[PDB]
Amino acid sequence: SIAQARKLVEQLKMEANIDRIKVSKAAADLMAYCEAHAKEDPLLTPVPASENPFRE
Amino acid sequence: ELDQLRQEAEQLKNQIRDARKACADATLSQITNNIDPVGRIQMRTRRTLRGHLAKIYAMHWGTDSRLLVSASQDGKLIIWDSYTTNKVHAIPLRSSWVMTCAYAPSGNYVACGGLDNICSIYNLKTREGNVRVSRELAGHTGYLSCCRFLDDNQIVTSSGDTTCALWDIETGQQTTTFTGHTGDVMSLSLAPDTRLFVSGACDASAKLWDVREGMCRQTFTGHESDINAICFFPNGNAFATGSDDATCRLFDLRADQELMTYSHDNIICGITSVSFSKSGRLLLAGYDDFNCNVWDALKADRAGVLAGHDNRVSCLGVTDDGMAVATGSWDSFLKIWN
Amino acid sequence: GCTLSAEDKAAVERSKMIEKQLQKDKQVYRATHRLLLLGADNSGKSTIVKQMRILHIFETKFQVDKVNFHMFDVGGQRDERRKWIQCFNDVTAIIFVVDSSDYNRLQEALNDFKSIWNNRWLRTISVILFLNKQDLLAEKVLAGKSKIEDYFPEFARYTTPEDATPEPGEDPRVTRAKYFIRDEFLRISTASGDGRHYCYPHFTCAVDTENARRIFNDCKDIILQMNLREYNLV
Repeated sequence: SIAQARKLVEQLKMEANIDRIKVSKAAADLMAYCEAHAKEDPLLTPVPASENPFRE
Repeated sequence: ELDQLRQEAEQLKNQIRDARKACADATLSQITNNIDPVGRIQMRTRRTLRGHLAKIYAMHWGTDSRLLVSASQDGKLIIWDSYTTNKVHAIPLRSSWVMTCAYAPSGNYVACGGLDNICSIYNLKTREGNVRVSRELAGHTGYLSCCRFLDDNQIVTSSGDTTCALWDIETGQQTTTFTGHTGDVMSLSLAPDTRLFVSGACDASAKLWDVREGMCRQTFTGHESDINAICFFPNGNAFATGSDDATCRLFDLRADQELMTYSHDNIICGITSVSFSKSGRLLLAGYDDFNCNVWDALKADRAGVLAGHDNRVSCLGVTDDGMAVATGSWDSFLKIWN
Repeated sequence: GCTLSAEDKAAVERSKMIEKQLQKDKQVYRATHRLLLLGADNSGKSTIVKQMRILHIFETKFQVDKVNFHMFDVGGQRDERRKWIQCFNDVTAIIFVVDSSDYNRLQEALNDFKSIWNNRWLRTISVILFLNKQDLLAEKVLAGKSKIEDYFPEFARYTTPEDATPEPGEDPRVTRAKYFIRDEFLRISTASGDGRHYCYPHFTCAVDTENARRIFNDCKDIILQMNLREYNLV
C-alpha cells in the first residue's frame, strides 16, 4: 500500500534521473551500425551456397 | 494520504512523458528514407528437424551456431545438430510442459522451465555422456517463462510471479531479485555485454533491468497488449518487442522511447517470437498466422515471409553469426531457414 | 558412409540410438489418452487425484489396464491464472469435478461449466462431468438444514426424470435433488452444440475407487464417437 506507492515514486525519480537524447542521434547510430555490419549479415546479402553451411 | 503519493507519482509520469516528447525531435522513418529498401529477401527451408511428438514451445541457438536446443510438450529437450540434421542429446523431463529453454554460451549447459516453478539446469558434459539435472533452481511462486545464461554460472529467469531473478548456479540462491512488474513476465533478453537485460510482462510494459545493481533503470511501456517476446538490437542500444496486439515496437535505450511500429493491416494475430539479424536491419518476427514476417527494421517494411509451418510459430532464433534462422512451431517441427 | 568421416559415423550412431528412444516413446505418447482436469478447489478434485494415485506439478499418470492417461490438471477456474487452455488443446476428454454439496458455489460451478462448454478452443472435446462430494449433498438434502430452493429457483415443478437410475434404499428426495443438479448441467451442455461433444455425467464421491474405470469407459466412448463421425457413420 503505502510502501508500494513510495517505492513506485522512488522508481519514477530514478527513471527521470537519466539523460535522454534526441531521436535523430539514436536513429543515426542505429543506421550507421546497420550499414557498417551489412556484410556481416548473410541473411541480407545472399552468400554463395558454397560458403553457406546449411546449403542443400 | 495514499492519493498524495499517487498524484506525486502521476506528476513524475507526466515529467517522463513530456521529457520524452521534448527529446522526440523526429521519427526513425524520417531519418531512414534515402536508404534503399532491403528488397524481396527470400528464404527457403534448408533443413527441417522432426523429432518431437507434441508442440514445440522454445528454442535457443548455440554460440557456435550449430547446436540448438528445443523443448516440447512430449517431455523432451532435444539438442539438434543443425549442420547435419542429426541429434546430439534428448533429455527426458519430469514436467510435460516446458515453456522455456536456454543454451549456455560455453555450450556446457542447457536449461528448461515451466509451470513446475523450477528452473532445471542440465550438464551436457558428463563423465558417462548421459545428461541429468545439475541444479534444480526453486524459489519462484509463478511459472517460469524465459531463462537465459549470462555465463556458465549466472542465469536470469523471468517468471509469471511478477519478478526476474539472477540465480547463481554454483550456489543455487537468488543473488538479486528484480521485482516491480505488475504482471506475468512473459519473456526477457540479455544484451550482448550481459550487463543489462530487458523484460516484458502482461502489464504491456518493457523494463530495462541491471544485473549489477538490481534496479529497474527504465520502463518502455508503449504496447497496447501483452508483450509476448523481446530481443536486443546487436549494438545493444535498442530492442524490439512483439505483443498480442499484432505489433512489434522498436524501443530505444539512450532515448527511452519507441522509434518505429512494425505493424501491417493484413496481419491481425499476435506475435510469439522476435529476433534480429547480425546487422540488425532485419527483424524476424513470428506470428500466429503460422508465418514469420521478416521486417526491415530501419524502414518498417515487410521484407519477406517464411511460410511453410503447419501451426503456430512458437519460437524463432537467429544464429550468433547470422548464418541461418530457425523457427520452431506447434506442428512439432523446427525449420532452419537461411 | 563416405569420404572417411570418422567422427560423423559415430554421431550418426548416436542419433540412431536417440531416434530409437524417441520412436519407442512415440508408442506410449500416441496410446496415452489426454485429460484436462478442470474445476474449483472446493470440488474435491484432490481426493479424486489421490484415488488415481492409489488405483492406476499437478500431473497425473495413471494406467487403467493397458491404456495410459495423462491429466494436465490445470485449474481452468474463475480465479486461477492457468490460461493454458489454448495450449494442451487436443485432448481426449475434460474432467469437470463439481462439489454438488455446496449450493452457494454451485452457481459459480454452472458459470465455469458454461465457460468451458462454450469456449471455442475446447468445442470438439467432450466433458467427463464428475459431480463429486455427493455423500455430503445426500446428508444435506436428508436434513432440512439447506434446500435447493434457496439458490436455484426452479427446484419446484421438478419430478425425478424417467429412468433416472434409482439406488436401492436411497432417499427419494435426495435422488430428486441429485438428478436436478445433474440435469442443470446437462441443460448448459445441450446448448451451443452440433452434437460434437457430449457431457458424460457421473455421480461420484471421495470414497469411490471406480472413477478410473468410469474415465476409461467415457474415453473409449469418446474415441468411438469421434472415429464414427470421422468416417461418416454417425
